[PDB]
Amino acid sequence: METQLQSIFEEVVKTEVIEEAFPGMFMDTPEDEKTKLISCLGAFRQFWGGLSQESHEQCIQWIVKFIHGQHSPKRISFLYDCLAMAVETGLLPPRLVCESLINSDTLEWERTQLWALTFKLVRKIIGGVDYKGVRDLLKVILEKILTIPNTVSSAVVQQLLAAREVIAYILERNACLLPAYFAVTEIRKLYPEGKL
Amino acid sequence: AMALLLQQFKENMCAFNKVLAHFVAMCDTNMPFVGLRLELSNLEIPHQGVQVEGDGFS
Amino acid sequence: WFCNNLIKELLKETRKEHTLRAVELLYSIFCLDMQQVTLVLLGHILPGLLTDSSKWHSLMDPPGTALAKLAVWCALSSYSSASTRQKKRHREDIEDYISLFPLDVNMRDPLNRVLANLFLLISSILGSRTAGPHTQFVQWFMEECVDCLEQSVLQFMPFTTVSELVKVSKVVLAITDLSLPLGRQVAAKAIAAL
Amino acid sequence: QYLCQPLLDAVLANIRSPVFNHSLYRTFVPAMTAIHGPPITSIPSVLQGEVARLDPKFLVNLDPSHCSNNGTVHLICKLDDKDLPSVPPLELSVPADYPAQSPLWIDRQWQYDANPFLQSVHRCMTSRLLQLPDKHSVTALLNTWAQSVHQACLSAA
Amino acid sequence: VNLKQAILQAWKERWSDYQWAINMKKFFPKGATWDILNLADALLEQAMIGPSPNPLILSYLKYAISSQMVSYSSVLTAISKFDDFSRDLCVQALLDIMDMFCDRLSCHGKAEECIGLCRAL
Repeated sequence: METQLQSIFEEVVKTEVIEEAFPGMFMDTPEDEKTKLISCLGAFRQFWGGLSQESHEQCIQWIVKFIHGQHSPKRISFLYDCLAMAVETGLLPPRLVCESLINSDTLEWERTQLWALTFKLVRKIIGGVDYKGVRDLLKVILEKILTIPNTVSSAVVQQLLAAREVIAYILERNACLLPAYFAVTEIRKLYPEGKL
Repeated sequence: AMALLLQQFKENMCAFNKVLAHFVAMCDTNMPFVGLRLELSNLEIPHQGVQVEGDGFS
Repeated sequence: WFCNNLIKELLKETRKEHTLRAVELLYSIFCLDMQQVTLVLLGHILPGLLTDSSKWHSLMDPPGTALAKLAVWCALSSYSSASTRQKKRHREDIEDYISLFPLDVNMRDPLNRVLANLFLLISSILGSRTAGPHTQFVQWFMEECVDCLEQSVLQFMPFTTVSELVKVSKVVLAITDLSLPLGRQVAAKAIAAL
Repeated sequence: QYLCQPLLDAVLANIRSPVFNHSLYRTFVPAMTAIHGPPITSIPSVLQGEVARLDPKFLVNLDPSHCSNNGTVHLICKLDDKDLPSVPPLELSVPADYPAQSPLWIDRQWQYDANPFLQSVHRCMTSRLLQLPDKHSVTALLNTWAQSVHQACLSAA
Repeated sequence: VNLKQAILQAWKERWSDYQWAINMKKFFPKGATWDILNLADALLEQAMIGPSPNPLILSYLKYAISSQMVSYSSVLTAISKFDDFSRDLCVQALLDIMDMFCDRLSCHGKAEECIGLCRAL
């Protein structure tokens, strides 16, 4: 079953070996981003509609560990666009994706492009979570931000700051994702009185 | 023996058929570099890819 | 001793409300001898907090924004320009500010020397690697230099800061430049290429 | 092993004594010194290597904007070739620790609109980018860019 | 030889914009960033002769802006020197050309080019 999803997603992003010898002579434009996304979304929709409810989440953990196992950032952003349209079309419940994205232990701050693209996608898809899920996401995002040192490199700081926009979006009072009392309760549980 | 893959090439006294001679020469001079690229990548020596070098004919 | 201990007692506050109140009080307390206090503050306390690698965990956002506000208020009020003990003691005092700040208008007036040295330090911090809380501090210092001014303390800013400040993230250019004919060239370079 | 074992047992028995090399000296140096006589009579340079070897089509220069002399570096290239048309300049973000990882192409979708031809350039370029192997160089990106421009010339006409 | 003759040959034999770019390169070995040779001026003169602009030479100018052949400063000056104003169609074409590069307006060059962009704005 994870073999099925393995064959699907690996057959999505295969790379051509014999190209760069006789470059561009093969008669075939490789599916550009939109057609490839539509085909990927269709095949994953087949596997998802086939899938059972209780098996709904271990496959998503496999998806996110397969995305975080990648190395090319274009590949990662393509599969994140796939996950974004898979949430946007209504196929996926928009809480499992966010939780398995953040609680993935491959998400460390040293993987700065993965950090930036991940928290960009969570900023995209957090608007649909119910408020208790937003509260638990707030807690795990704060605990993810808490692992950064006092000093980091001067180039990675802007890609690290992508979590700050998710935090600013959750604690924004006009957006009203959750009651603000819950937000200050989670914060003051993590930063009690006297802690910067 | 098994087939593995197939790709079609792009389109673009006449008894020579210059295009086929060109494709055969192109495969036979380019495809030695593909095995070298794989054997370099298995020992993780960073390299720019197989490139045309300076003039066109190399 | 006075200015250092009061700033230590600032920097161990953790609340936003108390830090802003402490700064609004400490300005008036430093108005006993504003000029000498600004020389100590922008010359000895702030370079020691920005240069020491162990110290800048004290420069976090709650006390740090307040401290940057107090430094820029002190700089402006000392530039634009008082008790009898303080008159006697500054008449007593001998120091060579040319020797203290060698630096790589008059520029023999010590406050211009302290300000030039501080802005060299700020450009060096913004230009370096290892961004931390001290970089947030010099960002805040330049932002309240922009906001607090009417137009000049920023006459002493090196023109490389114009480039670097938007490398580290409009009006913070167009105010900081002081608008000389060469100053437009650095302005138009930075504003168009944001 | 054979014919040499009791030496090995003695020396492996007597390791971690602080007077060990004293014992070896006292037991071995007079014999040897009697027989043998007395003793004896800013930018990481990988990127400079890439840029120094590029074809004169490309005209790679550093961005006036962006952080400089720090971890990652940023490039604005160009393209000069009579066969190829003038195209948007292209922006590259090379990480520090450049080999063992792949550089990133800063995407500017807005300038690759407003023409059909630049749209074809952009579609073909994203396609060849997806086709690329991992941990590719800068020159792989620049050559996929030039091949993308050439395909978008041919597909159009 | 002249830029007017090259643009006019580009109109005579129907050249698409990229073929115009290639043949414009070939006609002139020194690029001179194309602003010393005043590409925007010649293209605007021979585009704005009729009551409505011919879409060929407007396509040439829109390619020469979207591809970075011509700086925004020379375009904004050549737009500034048009007036006439009795024709709404040429004015709407000029406002679409301004709609292309405005809000972007980013010179990446010498500071004299940035001062030129200031005066052009």
